[PDB]
Amino acid sequence: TFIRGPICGTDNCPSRLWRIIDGRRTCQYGHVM
Amino acid sequence: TTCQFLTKAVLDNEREQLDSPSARIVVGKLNNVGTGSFDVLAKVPN
Amino acid sequence: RSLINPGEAVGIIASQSVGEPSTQMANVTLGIPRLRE
Amino acid sequence: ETNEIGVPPVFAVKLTYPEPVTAYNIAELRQAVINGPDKWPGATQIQNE
Amino acid sequence: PQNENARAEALNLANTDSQYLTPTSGSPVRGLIQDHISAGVWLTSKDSFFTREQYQQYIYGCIRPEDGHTTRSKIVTLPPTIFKPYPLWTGKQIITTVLLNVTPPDMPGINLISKNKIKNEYWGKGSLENEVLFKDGALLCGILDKSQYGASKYGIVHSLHEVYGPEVAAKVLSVLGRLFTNYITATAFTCGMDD
Amino acid sequence: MIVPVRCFSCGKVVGDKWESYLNLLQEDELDEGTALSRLGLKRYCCRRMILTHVDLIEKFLRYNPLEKR
Amino acid sequence: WNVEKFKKDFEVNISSLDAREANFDLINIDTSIANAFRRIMISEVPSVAAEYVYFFNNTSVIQDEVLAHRIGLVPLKVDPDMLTWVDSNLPDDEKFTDENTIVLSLNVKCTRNPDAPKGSTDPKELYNNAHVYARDLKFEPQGRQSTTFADCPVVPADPDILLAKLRPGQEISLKAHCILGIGGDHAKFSPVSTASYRLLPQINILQPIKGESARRFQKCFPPGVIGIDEGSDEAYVKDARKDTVSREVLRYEEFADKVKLGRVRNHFIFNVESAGAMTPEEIFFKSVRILKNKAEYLKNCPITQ
Amino acid sequence: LKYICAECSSKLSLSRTDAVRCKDCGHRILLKARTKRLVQFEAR
Amino acid sequence: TGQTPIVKANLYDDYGMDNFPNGFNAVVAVISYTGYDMDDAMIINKSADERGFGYGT
Amino acid sequence: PDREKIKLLTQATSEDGTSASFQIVEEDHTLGNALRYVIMKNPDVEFCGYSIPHPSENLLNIRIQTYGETTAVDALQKGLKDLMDLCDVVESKFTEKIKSM
Amino acid sequence: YFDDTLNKTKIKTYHSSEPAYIEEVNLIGDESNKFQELQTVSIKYRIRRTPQIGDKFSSRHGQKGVCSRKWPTIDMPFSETGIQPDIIINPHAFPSRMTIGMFVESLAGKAGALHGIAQDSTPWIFNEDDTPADYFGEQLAKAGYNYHGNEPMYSGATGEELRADIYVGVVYYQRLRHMVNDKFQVRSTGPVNSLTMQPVKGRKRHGGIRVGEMERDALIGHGTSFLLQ
Amino acid sequence: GYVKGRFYSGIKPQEYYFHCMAGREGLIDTAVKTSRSGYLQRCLTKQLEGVHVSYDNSIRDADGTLVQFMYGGDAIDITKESHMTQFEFCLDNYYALL
Amino acid sequence: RKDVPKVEGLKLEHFATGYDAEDF
Ligand SMILES: [Zn+2]
Ligand SMILES: [Zn+2]
Repeated sequence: TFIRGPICGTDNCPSRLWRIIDGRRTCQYGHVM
Repeated sequence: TTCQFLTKAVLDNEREQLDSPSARIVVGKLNNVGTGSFDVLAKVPN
Repeated sequence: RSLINPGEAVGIIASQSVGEPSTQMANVTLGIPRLRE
Repeated sequence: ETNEIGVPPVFAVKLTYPEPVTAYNIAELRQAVINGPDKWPGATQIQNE
Repeated sequence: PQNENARAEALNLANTDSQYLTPTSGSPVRGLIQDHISAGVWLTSKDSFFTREQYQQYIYGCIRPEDGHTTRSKIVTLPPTIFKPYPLWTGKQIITTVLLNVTPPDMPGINLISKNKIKNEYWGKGSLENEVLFKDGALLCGILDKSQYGASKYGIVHSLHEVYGPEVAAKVLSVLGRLFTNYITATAFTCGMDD
Repeated sequence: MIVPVRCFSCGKVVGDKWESYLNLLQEDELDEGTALSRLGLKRYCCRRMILTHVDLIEKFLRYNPLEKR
Repeated sequence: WNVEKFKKDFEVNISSLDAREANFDLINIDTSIANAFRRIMISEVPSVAAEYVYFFNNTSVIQDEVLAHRIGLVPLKVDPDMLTWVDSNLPDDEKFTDENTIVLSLNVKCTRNPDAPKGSTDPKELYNNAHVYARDLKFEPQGRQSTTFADCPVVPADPDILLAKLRPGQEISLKAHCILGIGGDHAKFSPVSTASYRLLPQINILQPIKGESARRFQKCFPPGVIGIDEGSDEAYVKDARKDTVSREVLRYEEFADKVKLGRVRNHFIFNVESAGAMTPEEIFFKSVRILKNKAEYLKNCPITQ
Repeated sequence: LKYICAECSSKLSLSRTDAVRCKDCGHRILLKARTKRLVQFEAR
Repeated sequence: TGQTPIVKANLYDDYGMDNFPNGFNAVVAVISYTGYDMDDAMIINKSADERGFGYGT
Repeated sequence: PDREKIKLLTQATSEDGTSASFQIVEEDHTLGNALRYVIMKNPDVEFCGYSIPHPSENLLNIRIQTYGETTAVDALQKGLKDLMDLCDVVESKFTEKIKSM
Repeated sequence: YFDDTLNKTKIKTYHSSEPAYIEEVNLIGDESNKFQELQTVSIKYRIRRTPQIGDKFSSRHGQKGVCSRKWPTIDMPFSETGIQPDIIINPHAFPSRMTIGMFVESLAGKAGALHGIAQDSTPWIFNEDDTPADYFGEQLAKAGYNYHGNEPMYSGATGEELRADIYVGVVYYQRLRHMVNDKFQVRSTGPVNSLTMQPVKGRKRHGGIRVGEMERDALIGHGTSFLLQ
Repeated sequence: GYVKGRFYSGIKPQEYYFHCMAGREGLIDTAVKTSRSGYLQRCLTKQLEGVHVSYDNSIRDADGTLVQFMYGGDAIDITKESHMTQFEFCLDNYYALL
Repeated sequence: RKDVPKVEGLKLEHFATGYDAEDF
């Protein structure tokens, strides 16, 4: 699940944002913000 | 009727002291139904 | 031991206590219209 | 039982009540995490401090 | 609910068992329905008799000490009503057997006198079966009814709720459900054109 | 839509007998009763399968996108 | 009680046996058993059935998933003893073997027969391969199956089962996989087509009945059940086993007091049909066999704390 | 031959930027024909 | 799979609902057995179902 | 040797083992109602019966309460043994009546 | 669909949670003398529907009920004949609904299936002088069943005979709409309506559940107040 | 409208058309009963929402305004009131209740 | 009124397990 944009709001990525409909937005290691 | 009350409400500069649940409900506080009547106070050595 | 408990809600009770059975159902005015009245 | 309620696994998987990581619970919550959102009893997210 | 405060209430305040009664009239809102009533009749009926096998089965059918059901370590069983020729347990004993198991052992049996909605005449001449009687947690007379384990004031479950506290009533009210269901699955029930 | 393969209740395999059943009513001009009995349908379980049946697929077959009129 | 007290008393009567239905009787066995003993035969007796269906193409009017299980319900004449179970934990490639699975292929195109005697309704002549039959399923040997099943190649037990109907230009091309499953798993395994029992209808007379009554009485039951004894004119049960228990007598007040209708205690009439995969007694062995195999399995199981 | 005239049933294929219609009839509605492809179904 | 209802009114054929079977004929026992069919009440034979009974789309 | 098939339920078991509660997976009325019958034939069994806590999931719970002459497990395996031997009787007889017919 | 502007190959995806099949694909051209490539397609999805638990059925007599459980066939009480019922409707669900025709249909349905003959249900073809009960059972008797249609059966679990003959027949049923798969939802995080920062209707976009005053009032009156709030 | 028929035997058409009327009367009445009462209850709840019994047992509206000094006047909880007046029952089971 | 015509020629369709029509 990709959109590349919005890097990652975690300074040990930045790894790579996909938005789920529930709006968590999720980066690959697994921050959900 | 909101405004007609709300009007009169403002006209008196009415302070609302947050008693009725609907009031408390709006603000988002606790209620005075029951599980919110008595306050839980901890204890501690000294 | 059967006493009421301080800090319940009867106001709601008495409301529901009237409200629910209303849903259950000279020539004086009767029923909900009378009750409404 | 009367006081009980049947819960479909669907709802079992979705609904989630985070439990404050303590001691007594860590024996579960580990396995609860390990299980997965796909495997009940599961776990879904983790709130860091 | 998302926090222990909430679910503390959901367990201890708004509850099935905690609420057995109308706030309105103070009447039982809870009880078995439909099938389970009609089962209890054909069970509590005098024409019911059960072998040691059937008897024990129906008990542990609804009891299962494996769970919090049984207050005891074993399942206490009554002597068969008819020893000779052929040992048998009546229906009414099965009820008595349950209450015996699920009630606190330390505490004396319920004692209750009540009616039910079936008049004596239906059973025949000189039958008392309208009158429901418990003495020391035993069912000595009458058949269990909507007026008993259904939702009814001054029924049995309403008395258990009163005497033994709602938790016991809640258990009882569920234990019967499994009992009757089992008994149904045995004898079934039906209504045909002939009826 | 098409002949059920098994009697729901019985589980007996009813799927084949249809063609022969029509054959019976058609050629032999039997009743509905005997043909079924002749096909060896005893349980009214497996009798209703054929008996009540509709081949509605036949109507479907009339619409074929894969061919000219 | 004791097993000998049983083995002495227990008795079997086979009324009839056929490659499909076998109706027999079991005397002095106990309902707790026979029932459970029965319904092992309705469920856990394993048999082969098509399970996974791979469509290469379906152009028919019948949508896929229907025609899928519509195949699955097709019986097969196969000895499940010639096949082995299928582990689900294996990867799909490994999940299937020649020892696991029987492969069935189906390929049909429907084409208009130009020979049609125009003014003809009959689709058999109008079209080519308009109707798809069970007998059309092709068995494809795999590995040793080529050897193994040479004796009795896999055939749908009822070759004339109608699967699909087709119109010209429409085709169906598929491969399906047949495996072992128990009827308990899914409704298409257990090769009963039904299995059941009943009790001997213990019908008994409370006082002699003769005259027109016996005749009237005899009419109240399936024929041959009630003999009218000659010279006493009185009615006697000839054989109850033929009775269907209509309780028709109970409608006639005259006889209502004179006869009780009942079942005997321990006795059973097994009517066991088959899907054609196995003769009933062949099944009925497995009925016994499996039940025994439960205990002998469980006896050997360690009981964990 | 991916497509079928929604009317005359004539089989056809198309190309990029092509008139969508039956080269025979001209019906501008077209069907996508099903082709040999592997699809799995469980008989359950 | 629809079935022509055995029990029928003559108009069913006149209006020709035959062309549109609305349901199926089911072997039904009026009984209290499973106990699961209490309120709404609807017990379906499992195997009967898996035989395609009442399958919709 | 499967250790997941059956498991003693310690909550309702006494310390001596005369009264036990067994749970068995992958079962139903079928095995139980036949099992209990064989078991109840054991004269030392004071109580026996089976429940199916919820029918959806497959679990069979068994009580065996014994007069104390033996443990429950003893009766249980005594029960199973007998049941095994019970089948063979039918297996024997049934085979005979076939070939004799 | 490839996009020229974004110079991307983009995609439409299947929204519904319930897995569907690709039934038909329709290439739709447009009028105004061709030159127009394919701008629009309609797609049939096929969706399997089986009788899931929660699916309303009905007879023709107005008896509506939810399927309670698919019932293991061995556990379904089986006839003297060996016929397990397809459907089992509670006998208690009558006197209240006062539907006799279903009992009658239960007879005739069976009666027909035996003799193989259709049975006219047209209203007012009977009278108090000729009842269908008398009529059809008469046929059942001649068919060798209980004149009342009741049948000897055996509990599928115990195997023992039920207390009394139970009433079996063949009744025409109707599977309805309102399958449970259409109706339910859970836990709506996603929507969080912009004005109120609150969820939204479930439907099929991931909403939630409205509470409301009468539900609010209970909490206050119900007792679960901390929780409720 | 007097109907001599019975559902077992069946009802004449005239009766039937009559009996259909009564049927419609019921169904119409069921619908309207839904809306009407539901509106009433909200009026009560809204105004009575704030009533508080305090640990003095006096009824007080949320602001503190006193309503009743004793709930029933006996302040007896209704859900617990049932068996109180049943003494003969309480006489029996005394050793239990005790 | 003409009563519902009785369907003529209704034999026994039902027979106990393991028997045919001819046996009766
Ligand atoms: Zn990150
Ligand atoms: Zn064209």
